[PDB]
Amino acid sequence: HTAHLRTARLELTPLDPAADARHLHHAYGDEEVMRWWTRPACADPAETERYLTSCAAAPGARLWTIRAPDGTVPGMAGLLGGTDVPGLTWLLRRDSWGHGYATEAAAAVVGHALEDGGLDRVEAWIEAGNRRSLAVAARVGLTERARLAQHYPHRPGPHEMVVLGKARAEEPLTTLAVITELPVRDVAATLRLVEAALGARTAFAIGDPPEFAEAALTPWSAGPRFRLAAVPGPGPVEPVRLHLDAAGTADSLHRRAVDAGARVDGPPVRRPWGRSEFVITLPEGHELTVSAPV
Amino acid sequence: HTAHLRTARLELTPLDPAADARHLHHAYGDEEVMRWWTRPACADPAETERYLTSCAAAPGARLWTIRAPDGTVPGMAGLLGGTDVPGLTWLLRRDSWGHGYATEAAAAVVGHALEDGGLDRVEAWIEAGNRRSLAVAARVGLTERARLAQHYPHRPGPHEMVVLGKARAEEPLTTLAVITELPVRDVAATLRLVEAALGARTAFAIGDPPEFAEAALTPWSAGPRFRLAAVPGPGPVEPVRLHLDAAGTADSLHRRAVDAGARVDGPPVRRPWGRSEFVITLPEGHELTVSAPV
Ligand SMILES: CC(C)(COP(=O)(O)OP(=O)(O)OC[C@H]1O[C@@H](n2cnc3c(N)ncnc32)[C@H](O)[C@@H]1OP(=O)(O)O)[C@@H](O)C(=O)NCCC(=O)NCCS
Repeated sequence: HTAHLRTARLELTPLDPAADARHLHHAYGDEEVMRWWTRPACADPAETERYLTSCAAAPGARLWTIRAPDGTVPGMAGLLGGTDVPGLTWLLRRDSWGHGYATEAAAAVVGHALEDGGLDRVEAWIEAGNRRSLAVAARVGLTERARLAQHYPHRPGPHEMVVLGKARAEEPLTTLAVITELPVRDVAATLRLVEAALGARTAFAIGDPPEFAEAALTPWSAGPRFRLAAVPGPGPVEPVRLHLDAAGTADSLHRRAVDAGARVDGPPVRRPWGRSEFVITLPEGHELTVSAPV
Repeated sequence: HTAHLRTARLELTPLDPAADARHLHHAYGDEEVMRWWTRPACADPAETERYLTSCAAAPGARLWTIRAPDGTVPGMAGLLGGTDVPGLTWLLRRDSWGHGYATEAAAAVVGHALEDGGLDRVEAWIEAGNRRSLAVAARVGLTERARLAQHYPHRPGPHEMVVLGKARAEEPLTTLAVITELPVRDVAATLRLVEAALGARTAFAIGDPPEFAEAALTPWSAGPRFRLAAVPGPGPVEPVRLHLDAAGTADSLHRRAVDAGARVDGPPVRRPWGRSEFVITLPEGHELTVSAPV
């Protein structure tokens, strides 16, 4: 990793923790600049230096330092290591905001990444409230692809992350969603359960009473959801297993399910892969496991 | 129906096809304005009148005509009927663009719809390319909630629809994904099939051959996917029913499945609800029905 990236007004030089740390500290040391970061602002240029090293260390991590015409070092931008599908970062010091640097830099990294960089696509996870970042990602050409929940140990609670992406390959055929059907005796009754326990809603319902319905797990369209189909009187129903990635605290999600009178596992159990989970079992046997960051 | 909306500079009067059609035809009859529309530009004011009447007829439809101070009718805006999740529209005549009318009207409709409209949320499905429309939705406070694929009869092929929405209040406990598990005999075998027929990819595996894996239906960190689990007992497995909302042409998706040697119930059959579908059956019974706009 020694690729030098040249833009209209910037020069991206391979990040060298040792010499750059001093400059990059007006960024990582700034609490206002680190508000959306995965960790608290570094206390001193030394801390910044070590962290920049672990970051640079990561497998496949190729970070660059940004140098402006005036000879300033606006900040850093590059690809994160340990993602499988190429990650993306950047951060500037306040004094260097609103100059279209981030967008110019990020664009250099992504264009390079897809160009003679050896990558078919790139990602960028940005928090929901990070307007600044989302805007840059948009300017660069990264479009939303999914959403996930995460939790930073320094933060009091979890948060939603936006997975934006861009590919040199415009995959034509692709799947937008997967709606799984659950055989149930009383669709209506189920719908009432699901709405209460999981905060779902009836996207639609055929039959009076319902014979086949769809429970939307979000108040929008084209979101997570599963269908319900009424089962033929007698005869057991082989359980269906669903994994629900939810937003919010497992405690709240659990409190809701219980208060909704649903058949729950027991309190959420902290799983090794860093996710708290608990299971909801429907009368028919079906098991809906609910997992959150915390 | 009634309701008259007043803004800073505009007056939104309940749409009256008969009276307004003449004016609104400067929009509906213009090919450049009608670019991103669900149907071609209207041939004449009469056609525009007819269309406006059906639109007005739609269940729950509440449209408004936009009148400017200078006594002109820049265009129209309002709420779409029979959409389940409150819909939204708007359009202006070419010579009325770039005046902030759309944003003003739209803002009024939304503002009215959430407070005094007795509605909880509102949506706006805009095409990826429609930059001007996306900007309006933005200025109004509509944020991306999803994406879907659609096809307009007059169009040669399908397109990507962005789903933006706004709520008087958001729900914390929401689900971001639903991963369903499929009991299979040979996880490795299934994965090879799925990868071929559904262009999937193994997000991860557990074993050699894996006894538990996850097939991501997209090349991104998050998104549509299901888990495979090696069935223990050497007995029969009750099939699971999965519905996949695909992007692209049904023909293509079909060709790919067949060429991947997958068990297809037959070519794509046009379903009444405007969706082309065919079914893929996994050796263990599981039926994955694939549906695309066309
Ligand atoms: C409906 C729509 C997209 C209007 O475009 P628009 O006129 O640019 O939207 P506005 O009416 O909010 O105009 C905003 C522009 O006018 C400017 N403007 C001028 N005077 C203004 C004022 N007093 N207040 C606010 N903005 C003003 C804005 O700054 C902005 O300039 P810019 O976008 O060029 O940088 C229009 O282009 C259209 O008819 N599109 C086709 C119909 C369609 O596809 N609809 C989608 C179905 S949901």
